Amino acid sequence: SLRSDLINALYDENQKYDVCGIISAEGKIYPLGSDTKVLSTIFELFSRPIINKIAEKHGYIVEEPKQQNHYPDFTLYKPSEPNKKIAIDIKTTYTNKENEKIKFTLGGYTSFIRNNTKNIVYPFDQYIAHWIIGYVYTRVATRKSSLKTYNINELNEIPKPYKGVKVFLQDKWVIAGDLAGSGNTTNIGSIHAHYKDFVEGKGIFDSEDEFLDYWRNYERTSQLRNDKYNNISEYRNWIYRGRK
Amino acid sequence: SLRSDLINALYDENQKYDVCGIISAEGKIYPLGSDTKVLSTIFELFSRPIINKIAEKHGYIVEEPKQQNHYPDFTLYKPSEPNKKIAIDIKTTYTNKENEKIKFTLGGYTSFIRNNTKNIVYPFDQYIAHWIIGYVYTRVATRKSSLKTYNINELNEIPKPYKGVKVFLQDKWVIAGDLAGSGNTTNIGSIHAHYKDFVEGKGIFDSEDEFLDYWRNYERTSQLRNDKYNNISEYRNWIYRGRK
DNA sequence: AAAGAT
DNA sequence: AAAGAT
DNA sequence: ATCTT
DNA sequence: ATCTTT
Ligand SMILES: [Lu+3]
Ligand SMILES: [Lu+3]
Ligand SMILES: [Lu+3]
Ligand SMILES: [Lu+3]
Ligand code: NA
Ligand code: NA
Ligand code: NA
Ligand code: NA
Repeated sequence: SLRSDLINALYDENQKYDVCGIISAEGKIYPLGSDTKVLSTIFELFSRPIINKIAEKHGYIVEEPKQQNHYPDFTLYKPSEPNKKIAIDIKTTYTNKENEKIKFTLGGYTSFIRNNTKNIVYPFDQYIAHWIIGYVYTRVATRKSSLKTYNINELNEIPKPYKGVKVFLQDKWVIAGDLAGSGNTTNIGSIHAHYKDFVEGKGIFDSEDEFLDYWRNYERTSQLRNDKYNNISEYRNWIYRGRK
Repeated sequence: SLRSDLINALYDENQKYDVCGIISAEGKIYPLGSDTKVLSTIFELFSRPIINKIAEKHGYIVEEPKQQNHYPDFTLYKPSEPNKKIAIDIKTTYTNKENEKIKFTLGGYTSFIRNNTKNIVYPFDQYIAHWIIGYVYTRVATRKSSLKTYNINELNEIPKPYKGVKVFLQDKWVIAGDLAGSGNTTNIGSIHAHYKDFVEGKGIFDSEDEFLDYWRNYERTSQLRNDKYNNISEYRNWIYRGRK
């Protein structure tokens, strides 16, 4: 399928290619820094041509948002199935050592998920799947050799700001957690877990509907979540009692 | 001076080189997107070797943050005078057409300006200068960006995600405005003006004392602000009333 | 402009 | 974690 | 768009 | 870090 080929292609591109700098038209190379502002951006750009190649092979069109305030990174659809669009967002986080627990911020809980046309490229009800492409890297300290420019003959000498990048493709609902990933920007938190649990989809929600209902009714502050629900056990109790 | 050499060197590097891609150790190149998320990252990496070069010509150590949500991007200081540090932060915005007005977000008003050690690499009182390197790019209307990869001999084929770019170096206070640059993330708004106003330093504040005190005592919302001040004239009136 | 999206 | 930093 | 104690 | 929308 689209999905299985996508993951295989991402997995393979990650294994074979190590991003190492920004190149100019004139050939001068600027090294990367070792923070997530840099790498998230690099990992998205890395993923774009792979996503397009595989979508194209399976007859899907690809659209990126036209404005910067819109989910998702990529909308995939067949002309024949305009109400089965697939949303793909690329998310990145890091570890300080391999096999530590990780978490992602999975986007707002107050935009498209509570209002079908808010901050989203197409109406939310035209997507039948929402996939996360998750990148995890081990952070590496900045050496002095990062502070210089390089030439193309030097490509393999450029120090890389990461070790052991790993990638996964999983449904948003499946890796979603029950605690906010950010406060003042109201983001859904993923599970906090090892990489494999993301791959295998060892999440907390039982269905995509539960995921949606949890995040559609999650209050913004502890203050408010104290008398309603703060986590999944509490939400199940709130549901049991009649949503009160 | 350090300042004058750095601005010359930034003007020159910007004239000479046009970043166009992410390159891998193995020689494959991934194209850039044309939004500010991509470009602000790229412009910061682009400025990094130049900053280090010029700082080294003047005897200044450069440090970047270890923590990822600490200001500033670059900390300069001679080791003999550690209490005379210089903060350099890189900011990016876009225009549609050349020589419309632009504005930047210039960082938090509720962090280190109100608490000497919060979200800052060194305590705020050890810095004697706060410089903004501003990048303004003209957005290139190909929002059907390029969705293939290139080899080192096709560098010339790689679409660039800007129509032009200009750069300035100015003190933060000088270009600071009186209106928040963002809401939930509580940023200082720059002036809303043409690029030459930023280069020429045509601001609104009478002094860096005025700028600091203004942003130190600015309230977070309209309702709160409406009893205090919403702009620089009301701030001056607030000053006349006894800071009340 | 102010507030809340990415 | 929550809340508020970049 | 993600990070921080 | 910055955008777009009230
Ligand atoms: Lu994205
Ligand atoms: Lu920066
Ligand atoms: Lu930075
Ligand atoms: Lu910055
Ligand atoms: Na790799
Ligand atoms: Na949000
Ligand atoms: Na250039
Ligand atoms: Na802030």
